[PDB]
Amino acid sequence: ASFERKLITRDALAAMRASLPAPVVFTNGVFDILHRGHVSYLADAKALGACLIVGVNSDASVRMLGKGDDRPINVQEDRMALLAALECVDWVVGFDEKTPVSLIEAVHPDILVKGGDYDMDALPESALVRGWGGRALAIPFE
Amino acid sequence: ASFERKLITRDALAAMRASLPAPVVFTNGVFDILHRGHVSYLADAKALGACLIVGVNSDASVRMLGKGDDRPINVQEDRMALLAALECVDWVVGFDEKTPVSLIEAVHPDILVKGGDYDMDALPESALVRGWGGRALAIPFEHDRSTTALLKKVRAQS
Repeated sequence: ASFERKLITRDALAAMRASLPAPVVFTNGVFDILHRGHVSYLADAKALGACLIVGVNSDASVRMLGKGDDRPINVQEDRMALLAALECVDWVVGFDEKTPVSLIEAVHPDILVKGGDYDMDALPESALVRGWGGRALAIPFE
Repeated sequence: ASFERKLITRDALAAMRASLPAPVVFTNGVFDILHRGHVSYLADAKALGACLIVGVNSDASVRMLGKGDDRPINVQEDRMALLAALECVDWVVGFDEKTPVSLIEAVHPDILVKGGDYDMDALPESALVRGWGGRALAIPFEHDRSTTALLKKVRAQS
């Protein structure tokens, strides 16, 4: 239950933001079932910065998505708890919206990362983060 | 990549054993698909000691087992990598024998722990560990419902 110290609310993370070590790294995902690509990439993202925050889609927000699985088999608290058990993760935050844009606006990462092959230029959040001079990049699973 | 520092062979861990923080806690399992019960259990096992070592059954070892189905969804190195990524885990070793008895012989853990209500007196490794002044005990482990498990396996396959 000690890794649970990482589960935090958007408001609490927002208050704490100014005291986080730079550079702050952010990523988001469903993380329904953890596999080796997830953790390999979660570890590399941590290596890019001093602090790693993971945003986790709420059950619903997960339901507003056509590409990935429709109903995650694990409830948002369980998906978040697994992430928190990870050595490389510092903070795990849930968000309800369909996209992580307002969460990212609130968190204000210096570095935004995505796992997989994803055009970062096609992402709203890339523009958001680069908009204030941050970096956005994709890190491959394998 | 940093977390892979924890994946080690029996011989190297055995040679390193004397300098590990005591008490050394050992547990073993297949750990096919991690769930919250697993990580809750591993944290509790870690809290019993100063150092946690996880024995991971080899794919061949699983074949050899009558537990659940006859095979695993993830190969041994992926199952070991997942565990090594956990904050509470210090060392992950894979064994190929039917049971972890020999590995436990080589590792010499001070505390053997098992999740669930399991008669520890019926395990050879319990007597072995108690034989050199160590401890063996069961601590509650939360299993996921069979349905969720079957849904999980399917998902993995997909």
